[PDB]
Amino acid sequence: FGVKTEQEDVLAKELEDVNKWGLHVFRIAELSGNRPLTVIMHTIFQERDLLKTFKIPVDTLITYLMTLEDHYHADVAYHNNIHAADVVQSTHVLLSTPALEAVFTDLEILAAIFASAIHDVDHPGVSNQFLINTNSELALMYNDSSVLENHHLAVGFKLLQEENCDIFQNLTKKQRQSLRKMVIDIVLATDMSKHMNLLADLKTMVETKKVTSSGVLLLDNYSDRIQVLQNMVHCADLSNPTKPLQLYRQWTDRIMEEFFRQGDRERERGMEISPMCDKHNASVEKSQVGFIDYIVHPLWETWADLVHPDAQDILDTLEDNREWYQSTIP
Ligand SMILES: COc1ccc([C@@H]2CNC(=O)C2)cc1OC1CCCC1
Ligand SMILES: [Mg+2]
Ligand SMILES: [Zn+2]
Repeated sequence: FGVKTEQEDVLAKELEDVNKWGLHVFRIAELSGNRPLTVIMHTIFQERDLLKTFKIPVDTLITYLMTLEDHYHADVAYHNNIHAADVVQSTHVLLSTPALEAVFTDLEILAAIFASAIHDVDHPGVSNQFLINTNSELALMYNDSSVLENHHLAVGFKLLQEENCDIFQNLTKKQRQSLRKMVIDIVLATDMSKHMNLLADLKTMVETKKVTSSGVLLLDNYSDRIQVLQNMVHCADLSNPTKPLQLYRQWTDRIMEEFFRQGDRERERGMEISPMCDKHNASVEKSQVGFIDYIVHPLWETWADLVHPDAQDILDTLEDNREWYQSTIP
């Protein structure tokens, strides 16, 4: 035909919000036939001219993206392809913040976006500790240390070896070694066990923050550049409470479903039920308020400082949503 179907047109129209915080990611998931990660990644790669810059064949990119997306679990309520697509898209927006204009190279941009896409791939919907406590083969392989995060990376990279999936086939060895290091550094930093140190270092950078004559941040060395990228993607991963409440609440429903399911498995097995995984002793609203007060607000406040005043609306929304959950505590 050569013209879009009406569903494809409606999808294209939704994708016009790809550069906006609060993209209707769940509608995109539905409209795309459960291919939000593929369609959002493809849109972002085109928008950023990544295919031309890195000589990525388009069929190779689509094959890889579908393969990656296929290895997110459809039965996992939160850590699935919709979450991945959300984190990609959120990272995409954070990358284009005025305070960061012309700071990152195309390869660093590629790293952050690719890292976002793969960062939860093959997540079983249970915690590292559950995998450790059950003596899972995964935990055995990874010595109980960032078990899932190591796995997400290993899977993300391994899938490049499937038929016509090597999207990095035209990168030089130098580009590939650099890209790989950055991707690993970013995804391993998504382990919540690393949050406090990641935030401490972000704070230290905001303390010593330097800005150019152009007004954007100055990042001289790899340590500062990767730290900002790690924190950016970590912010994207922890961005749900900063979204419009209609979106945020769907994420809360999902994380609670995933948590309660793990709790049910723990109970079944006679294991102690992990924090916030007990459907019979839950405080969904109190827990979101605590999540925000102790983890998300501290991070986003510091990010908002780093990129002042770019993230002011995101922070305002976070505080509005915090107050809404607070107001709903029974
Ligand atoms: C929308 O809420 C939440 C969204 C995301 C996360 C985790 C952050 N990183 C992950 O991999 C999942 C926790 C949430 O809420 C917590 C408080 C109550 C249950 C867990
Ligand atoms: Mg994760
Ligand atoms: Zn995630």
